[PDB]
Amino acid sequence: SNAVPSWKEAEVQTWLQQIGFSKYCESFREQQVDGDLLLRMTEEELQTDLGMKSGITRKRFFRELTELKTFANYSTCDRSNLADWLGSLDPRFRQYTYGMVSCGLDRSLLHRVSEQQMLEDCGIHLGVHRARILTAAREM
Amino acid sequence: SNAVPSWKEAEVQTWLQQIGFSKYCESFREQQVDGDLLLRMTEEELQTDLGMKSGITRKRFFRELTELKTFANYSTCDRSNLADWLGSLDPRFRQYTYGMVSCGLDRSLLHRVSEQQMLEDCGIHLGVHRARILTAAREM
Amino acid sequence: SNAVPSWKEAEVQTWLQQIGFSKYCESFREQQVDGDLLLRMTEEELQTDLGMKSGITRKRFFRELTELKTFANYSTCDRSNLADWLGSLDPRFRQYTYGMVSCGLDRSLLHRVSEQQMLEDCGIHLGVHRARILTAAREM
Amino acid sequence: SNAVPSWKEAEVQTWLQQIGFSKYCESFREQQVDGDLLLRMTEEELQTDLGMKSGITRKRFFRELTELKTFANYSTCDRSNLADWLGSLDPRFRQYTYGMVSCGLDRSLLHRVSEQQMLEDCGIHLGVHRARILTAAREM
Amino acid sequence: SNAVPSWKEAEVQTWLQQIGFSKYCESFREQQVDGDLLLRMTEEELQTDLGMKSGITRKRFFRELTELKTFANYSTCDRSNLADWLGSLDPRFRQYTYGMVSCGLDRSLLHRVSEQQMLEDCGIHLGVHRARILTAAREM
Amino acid sequence: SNAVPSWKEAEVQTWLQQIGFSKYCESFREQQVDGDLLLRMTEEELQTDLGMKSGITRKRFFRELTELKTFANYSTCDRSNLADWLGSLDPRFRQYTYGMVSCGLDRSLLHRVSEQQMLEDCGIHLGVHRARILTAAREM
Amino acid sequence: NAVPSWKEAEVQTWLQQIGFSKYCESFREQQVDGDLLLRMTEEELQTDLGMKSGITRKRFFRELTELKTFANYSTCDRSNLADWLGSLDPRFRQYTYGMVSCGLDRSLLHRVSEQQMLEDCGIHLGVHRARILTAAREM
Amino acid sequence: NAVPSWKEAEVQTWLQQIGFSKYCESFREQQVDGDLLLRMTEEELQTDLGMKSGITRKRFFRELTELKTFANYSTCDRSNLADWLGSLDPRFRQYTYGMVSCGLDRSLLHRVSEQQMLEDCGIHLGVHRARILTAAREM
Repeated sequence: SNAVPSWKEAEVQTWLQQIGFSKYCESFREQQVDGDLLLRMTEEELQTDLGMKSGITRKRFFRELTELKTFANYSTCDRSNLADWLGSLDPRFRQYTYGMVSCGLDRSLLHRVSEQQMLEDCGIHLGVHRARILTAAREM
Repeated sequence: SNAVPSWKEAEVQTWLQQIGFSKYCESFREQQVDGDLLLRMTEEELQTDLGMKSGITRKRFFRELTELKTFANYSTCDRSNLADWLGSLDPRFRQYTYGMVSCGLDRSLLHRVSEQQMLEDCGIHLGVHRARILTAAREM
Repeated sequence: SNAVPSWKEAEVQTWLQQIGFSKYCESFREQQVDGDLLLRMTEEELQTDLGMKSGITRKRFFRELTELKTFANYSTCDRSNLADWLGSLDPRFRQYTYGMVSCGLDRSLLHRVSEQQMLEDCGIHLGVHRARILTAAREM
Repeated sequence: SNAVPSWKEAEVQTWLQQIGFSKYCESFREQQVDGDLLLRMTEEELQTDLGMKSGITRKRFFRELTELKTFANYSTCDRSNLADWLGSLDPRFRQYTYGMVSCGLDRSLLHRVSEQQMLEDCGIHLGVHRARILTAAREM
Repeated sequence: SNAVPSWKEAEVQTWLQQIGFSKYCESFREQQVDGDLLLRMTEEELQTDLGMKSGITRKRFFRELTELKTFANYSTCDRSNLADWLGSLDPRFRQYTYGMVSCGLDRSLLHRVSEQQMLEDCGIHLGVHRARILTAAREM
Repeated sequence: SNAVPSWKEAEVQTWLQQIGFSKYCESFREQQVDGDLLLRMTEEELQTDLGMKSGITRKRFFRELTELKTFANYSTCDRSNLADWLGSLDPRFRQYTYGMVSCGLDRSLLHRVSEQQMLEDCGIHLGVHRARILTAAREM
Repeated sequence: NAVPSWKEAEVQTWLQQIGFSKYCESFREQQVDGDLLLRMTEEELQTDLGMKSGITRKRFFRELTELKTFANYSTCDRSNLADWLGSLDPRFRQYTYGMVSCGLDRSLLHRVSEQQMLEDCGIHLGVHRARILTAAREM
Repeated sequence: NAVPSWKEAEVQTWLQQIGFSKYCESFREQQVDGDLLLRMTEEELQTDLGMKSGITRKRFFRELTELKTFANYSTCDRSNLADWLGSLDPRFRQYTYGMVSCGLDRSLLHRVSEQQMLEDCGIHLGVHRARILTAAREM
């Protein structure tokens, strides 16, 4: 299955095993992590609520989570095809699709987005990424 | 029933079971949570006063609470139909109805509201949402 | 009786019973809470000095206290009838009467009050409320 | 006797009995509180040094102390009759007499006093009160 | 004796007895407090090094120390008769003589002294006092 | 093999032995450190997650890691040959290749990079280095 | 009298001459000589030398300030910075070693900022910094 | 004499010649060589080498400043930055390794800011930063 936003708990459990994170399978089930929560996973939630203590292990997790976000199918929630707009700018920018869609952004609104909003609301932590997406949104 | 602002404890208890939160039923009853308190629920009250320690569980709770706020009937307290003004801007903006109505806002007053008031007093935490409501309130 | 500013401990004890807060009768008795102290009640005093640990219980209390402050008779201390001026502007504003009257405000002085003074001295915590009262004070 | 500035420890003990604060008599005795210290009392001293833990009890104490300060005899230390100048402006302003006389203010010097000085040096905590005293002092 | 700057431990021990502070005699003796240290006594030194925990007791101490500083003989260290310059402005300003003389000030230098220097270096904590001394220094 | 970006855990373990850090082999294996994590290693990760407590030992580690980063094989991930651009500017600058490539920079994008981005996102901690790279990017 | 040239023995003798024999061995185990004595900080007294009492520390700096004021700095003050400070005010001579230690001289005085005098030279009294600044600029 | 090229043996010998034999085993267990010795910070001495006393650390940096001042930097300073700093003021030669480590030379000095000398080169004295900056601009 590829529609990560529509994933239930079972689909997340399978993904943890294919990425070598069987250690955290039961934790993700007692917390009832589904696709929506997995795509919005934060550094604090991994450490405190899921028991992922090592910062290096967390960095491995976000490495795999970024890979999943990059090749996910967002058609069921991305009406303006925001994913392929980010992808046409740079392939690694497709990971930010669900973050921008969760706070109600689309192609029509990109020119009104500020860099702080991309940080606080969309979860775009890399400044170089914010700078290129911000600039590309202005030249439309 | 659908008029959440008018909900008594029984309606909150039924709603908690329909969303799979029976585990927290007695906590919501000992605290005597009704519709007004449920609509004004903060993250600290869930953690401290209702025993919902997991931040992931809280995010699931606010996921269900945001959907309830979005499709609730506010006729008994929103006389200026502020809900449909928010809804016509974006369906997900309807959740902020009770927050704005609780601090005495209506359509007549929207153009005089600042973003700090929307953050501190109305509870609109997403910056993109505050910016969009501000712009629409000014075009009148 | 209804003149809360003139209430002694007996009237406060009766009011707690009528709002279902008999559980906190004994606490309000050892602290000797009368009408003046009840009208100037703060959240910190409820938590620390009266033993109201739950923030949800405190929010219910201020819900009832706001109802009492809104429909109280302030004739014994409000010489300029500031209560009905606030009330005619918005029903929710009549609760702030005792706070403004305690620091010596009246209709004659309202136009000289700043928004910070309303927060620090009168206890108007909602920014939208301060903004509306300030504007109305200037239109006279 | 009413000349609080000239009070020794005996007169303070009598006053504590007249306001129902016999519980704190011995604390005021070992700390050797006289009239000068009573008129300059701060909340931190009540809490830490006199053992008055309850914030509600402290608010009751300052209620009695403010009435004592308002109707006190300042003949022995108020050389410019600053008390009757404050009182003629507003009866509630007479409480600030000793705080202003202790740092050497008089009628001659009032126009040179800033609002920051009234807070830090004179102990006028209410902002609305500081603003009214400033305005009246400059219009002389 | 009145020339406090020349006091050794014996004169300080006697002064503590005449003001009713015999309880702290031993502390002042083991710490070897003489006249110079007594005139430069700070609140931190009383609390930490001399065991004066009560803030009310410290306020009583500085009440007596201010009385001693006011009527002291500064002939042995005040070449410009700075004491009588302060005294002619206001009698209680004479207490600040040793503080200003210790940092090398005199009448010749008064006109370039700033309000921060009077606070940090001379120990004039009352703002109203600093404002009048500043004004007098510029009118020379 | 010199292509550190493609290194697996086995290649990292071999490198630790060649630099005399066999003591930390087990830590690097339980944390599953590969080439990508090794090139992005931070001082906080060494101390907290890998047990390298001594700051002097950590400084020795970064000495060896900087040597590895300087002469590494970037053919598998450096599409614009950014390493040889940095190297032609100064040999010590080649260490920053993976940091810039990890956030997707290339020769085409260098002129749009700010000094804050080189610090927060690329990991160029030396200010003199950031200043020289920024200047060279502008002269193109 | 050449405090900058003092070895540990001279510091031990001076501690006895000012009534601080109680702290003699502490200054000995820490190997305090003239250079360290002239650069003594309050944190070093409390933590490393065991002088817990802040009042005792104030007595120490009272005696140390007298020593700094009348010391002979000829062996390290080539521009006679001590007598420049002294002509401005006798008590300003104590700051000589602090200013000489960070490489200052008369040639450099007009280029010194007040923050440099606070952080680097150790002139903590603001009134003193203001007076030295004014005199350094009028040259 | 070439401190940048010193291995652990030379550091152990230097500690003995300065009377710091007490800390020989610490410098050996931490494997301190010439490069680490020249980049020694106060935090590393206190936490990692066990030098608890702040006075002992000040004595150490006193000797380390002597070593840094008279070291031979030919093996890493091709622009002879050491003798440029030294000719400006003898105490400035210690900053050679700190500046050479971040790739600076005479050609680059005029582009260095005062903040860079603090954060990157380790020139903690403000008066020193001000003097080097001014001299670097007159070239």
